[PDB]
Amino acid sequence: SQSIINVARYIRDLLDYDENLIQFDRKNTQQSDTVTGYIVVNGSGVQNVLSHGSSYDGDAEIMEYSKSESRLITLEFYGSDAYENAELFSLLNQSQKAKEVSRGLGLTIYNVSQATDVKQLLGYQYGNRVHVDFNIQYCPSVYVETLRVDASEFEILVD
Amino acid sequence: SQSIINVARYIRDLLDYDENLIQFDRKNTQQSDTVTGYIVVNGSGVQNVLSHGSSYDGDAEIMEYSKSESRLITLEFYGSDAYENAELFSLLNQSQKAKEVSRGLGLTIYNVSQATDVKQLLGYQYGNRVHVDFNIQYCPSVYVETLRVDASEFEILVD
Amino acid sequence: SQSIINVARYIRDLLDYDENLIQFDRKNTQQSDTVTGYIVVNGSGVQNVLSHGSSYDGDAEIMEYSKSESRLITLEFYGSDAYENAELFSLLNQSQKAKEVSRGLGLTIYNVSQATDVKQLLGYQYGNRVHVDFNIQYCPSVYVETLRVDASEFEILVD
Amino acid sequence: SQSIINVARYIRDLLDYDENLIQFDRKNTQQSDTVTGYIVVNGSGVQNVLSHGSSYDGDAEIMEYSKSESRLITLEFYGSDAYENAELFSLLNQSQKAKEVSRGLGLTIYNVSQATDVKQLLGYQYGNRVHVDFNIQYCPSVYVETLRVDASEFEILVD
Amino acid sequence: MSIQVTGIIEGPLGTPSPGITIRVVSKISYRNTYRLSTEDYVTTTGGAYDFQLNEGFHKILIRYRGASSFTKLGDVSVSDQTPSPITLINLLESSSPKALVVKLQELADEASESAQSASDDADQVT
Amino acid sequence: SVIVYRNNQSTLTLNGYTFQHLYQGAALVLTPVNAKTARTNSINGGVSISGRVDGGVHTLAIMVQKHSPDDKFLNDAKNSQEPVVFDGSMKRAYTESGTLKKATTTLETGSITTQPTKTDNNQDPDDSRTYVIEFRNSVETF
Amino acid sequence: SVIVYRNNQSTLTLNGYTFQHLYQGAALVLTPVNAKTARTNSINGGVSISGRVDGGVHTLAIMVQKHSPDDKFLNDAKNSQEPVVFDGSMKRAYTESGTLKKATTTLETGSITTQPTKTDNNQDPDDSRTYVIEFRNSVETF
Amino acid sequence: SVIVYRNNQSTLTLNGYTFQHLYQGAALVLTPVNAKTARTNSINGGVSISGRVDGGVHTLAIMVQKHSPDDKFLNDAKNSQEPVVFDGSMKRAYTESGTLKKATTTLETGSITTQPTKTDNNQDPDDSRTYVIEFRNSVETF
Repeated sequence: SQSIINVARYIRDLLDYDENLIQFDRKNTQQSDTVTGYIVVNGSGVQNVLSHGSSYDGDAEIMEYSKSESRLITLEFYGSDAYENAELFSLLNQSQKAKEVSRGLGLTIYNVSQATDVKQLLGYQYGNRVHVDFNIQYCPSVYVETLRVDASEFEILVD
Repeated sequence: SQSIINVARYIRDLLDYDENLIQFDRKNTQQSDTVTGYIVVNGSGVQNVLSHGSSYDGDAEIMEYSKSESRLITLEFYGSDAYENAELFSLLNQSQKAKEVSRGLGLTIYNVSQATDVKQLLGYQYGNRVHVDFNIQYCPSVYVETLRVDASEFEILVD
Repeated sequence: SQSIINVARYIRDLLDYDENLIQFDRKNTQQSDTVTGYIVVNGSGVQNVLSHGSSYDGDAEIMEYSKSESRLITLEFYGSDAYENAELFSLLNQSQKAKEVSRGLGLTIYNVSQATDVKQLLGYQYGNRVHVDFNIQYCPSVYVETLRVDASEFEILVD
Repeated sequence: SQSIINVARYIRDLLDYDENLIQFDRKNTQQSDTVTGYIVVNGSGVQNVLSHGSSYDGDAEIMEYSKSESRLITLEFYGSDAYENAELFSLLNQSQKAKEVSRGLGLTIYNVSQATDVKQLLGYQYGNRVHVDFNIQYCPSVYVETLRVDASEFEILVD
Repeated sequence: MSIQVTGIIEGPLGTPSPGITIRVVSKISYRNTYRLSTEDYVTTTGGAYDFQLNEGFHKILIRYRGASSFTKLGDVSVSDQTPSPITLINLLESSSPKALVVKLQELADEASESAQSASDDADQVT
Repeated sequence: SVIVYRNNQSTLTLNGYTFQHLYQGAALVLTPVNAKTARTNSINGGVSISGRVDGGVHTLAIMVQKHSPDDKFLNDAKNSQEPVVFDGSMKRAYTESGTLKKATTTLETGSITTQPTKTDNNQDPDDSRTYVIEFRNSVETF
Repeated sequence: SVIVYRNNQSTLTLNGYTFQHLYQGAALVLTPVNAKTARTNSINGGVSISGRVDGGVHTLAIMVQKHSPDDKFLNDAKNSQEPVVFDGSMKRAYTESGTLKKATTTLETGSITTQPTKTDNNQDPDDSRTYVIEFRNSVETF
Repeated sequence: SVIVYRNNQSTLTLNGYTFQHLYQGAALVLTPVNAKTARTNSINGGVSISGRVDGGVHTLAIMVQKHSPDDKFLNDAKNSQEPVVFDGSMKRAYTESGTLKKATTTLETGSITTQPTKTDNNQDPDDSRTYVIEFRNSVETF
């Protein structure tokens, strides 16, 4: 839903990096000018749930179905400055700047797990491409207008 | 038999979603107009049995062969609004609405286990496609006209 | 970033071996004249992190985000003298010369783990090619201009 | 380096077998006249190290970097008499003749581990080909002219 | 002001059945993401619908009483600029785009009215 | 026999408070700590049947979200000055063939007996607070 | 319920010194060594609830870089003439729904109880110094 | 923090003799046999901290080549008429950021405590003589 876009936001203004140069994932988008170092938030990793909360509110009476989950979103950096935008990210991920800018992004951020300089077969040529891994954990939610119970009439019986 | 159609029913009127837009599975059905977000109840997962009950009735005398089993039925959402119809399902699955509408569908409903945004190679283009997993457990039954025993004559012998 | 180039440096002046004859890895570079024994620092192995330090400096006040990690970089020797440049490396790796020349290369150097004479299918011919394995461990770093706290005003309250 | 050639020597004059009929391995060499039973010392198996010694000599002062290791070198016998040259080897490997002729071949010799009559697809025909396995263990070495320490001047201090 | 959509159910919406029912689920961004509020409306004879509608993101569904499920009429974003006396088939054509983020920048007008309130509150002290 | 449940997991409530943030993946589990009856067995077809006093003593392992209303309730229970008794029920709804039955299991006076092993990772997310409330009587009825 | 954390790992500090070189991959872990209350259970619906004196006794396993400021602090603690008491806190920041809450766990008087098993390899890099500071009171609050 | 070592393995020397044939693959390992301080813990926020007398007692497992100068030294130690005390040091060189530090660990009076399990194979080569010299004081400093 919004999680991948959120982590894209976080990487947008942790690296102080451009809008148009962060594309999402295995969507359709042309990577022209290989040296223009792109970053893509690959979300192809299976997101697995952890719990299904259910809270209820009394006065402004509605309730709240939540679902905590996590996904191994990878980051692929491209371009001549792929390596740097890998390392400089893979290392600022756990600074002030990151941990201070991911304020409202309803999305935890775990440590970078591993890296790889797996390039891409660009047709008789090799374009710089680096993957970095980190589990991301978030929790989508929805709100539903149910209604409470004010009393309960009932009857008993005995032998 | 009826189980997959039943879970199709449950997803039909949990999402308040259309007839003609829920197709079953790896049948033959054309997915025209990619944006028309479809939902398909993939039943290709192996259904494995758990037990084979056998009950017997006395007055309206017939008996009852049952077979409890479960299958990892997956749900594939398509269309531009695949993500939403994934999440909004993956989260209403355990609400009032679901747990209240699956009244007579002789079919339990377990929590959504995992999700994936594995798209489909639509020929030089990527169409939105998301899988969500959840084990489903049900129990088909059949009734057979056997007949009871009213008495038992017999003889004994001794040295 | 610099790690692979550093291990290339270390192998450059442990074997007293040429610039132009050490190429890096799965980049684009032609291997002309098979007998010209090349050496390539294959870094395709996944580098996995170990820890994410965070130090802070007081007077020249900035701080220091570090990330220790390791990668199974392999070495592929080519050329008619591949075997020798394998063994003679696989054995000088733990001498004076190596352990004395890797002074400032911010990069530990572990023992050679295993070797292989896996050649390459050079099109109806076999060119000498030997891999030697050794985990390499290093730690990239970055420095950030944060700022310290000189005091802390505050207020208390009691029942 | 020399290890494979050494085991080739050992098999050369354990079977009292010909020079020109022992070719090494996955090199380039034509196997003409299938019945001419060849033997090849396949060294494609990964050789893995075990230890990295380091000894030092005093008077004729140099030192000695060693590296013990082992490799699962296989032997492929060809030719109409493949079977015999398999078995007759697979059984003389642990006799007087072998254990007496491998005097200076700086190379231990372990028992034959397993055999196989995996033939080769010679293009609509099957040529006799048998593999026999045995781990071989050896230790390459190099000598380096370092220099000793004759004394050590130094100073102490105390509060 | 809040709009009032009305007309006669015709064309792709279906035959003017005198019992057809519609359902609007509004996505009111409540605290963290949003809250969905449902409301079902029925129709008078001749297949006639007439009902007011609040502003915001509304998903409209259609179905007939005694039918097996709804039909996705679709999303819509009623803003402060859509016409008031409009038919439903017409409004369904003005579906919600992703201009909402640019719309968020209508807070400039709110900022200005706050500035004018601050000014015409401050000045009277004299 | 033919059987289908509403209520995916056994809906559970202790002290009139219902658990609603259950860690997915087999959160609740009831374990009988002891037997139901020990016996001494003598010669030539003779035994003695004695139901122990520890009959229903069941440990209930609960898995809850790392910081949830459910974990808040359980934690505030754990940190009380006086250990708080737990009374309540675990039950499921289920329709046998067409008839709707309810399978309930009471849980008498119980208490914390193993704190969660509080683990926090960086590699991988872990929000797994496992409490174990072990009661004395756990009678299932249906 | 809906929940998201700042502060990837539970930021931790003992003796006013904060741990900042944490071995990635589940460095910190809190384990309750004992129960929270033992009970004796007699006949016919009767039990006795007694919270033990070992209630909060929690072991904290810390994994730190082989030679780090954090390992320097822990080591200098380990080699002191007099074993150094450890007081401090493990805590996380986290926003419940929109509200920002802080989940803190105090750690009272504690000490070294298992030295790291100092392992050095050649095959593979290993910088894994695991200390275990086991305190007596570890009260989580939120 | 940022850190890099010279000296692949912790260079080691007992009795002024340096180990130079170390079986590759984690030959040396130091294990603390005991705690650093046992405690008794009484009611209402009270504990007692006592550093044991077995504080530094560390076992050092060494893996050496089946018949090597290092194994020759260790074996001649093992077969002595009077068990030979072992004193020496395990240490590494390492540059913290730019500064070059040395991390040393003394090893006081120690001795053989588990002979190598002498195994000889034919399938597979095995030259793995593992001694265990367990000392009493093993103080790391840096």
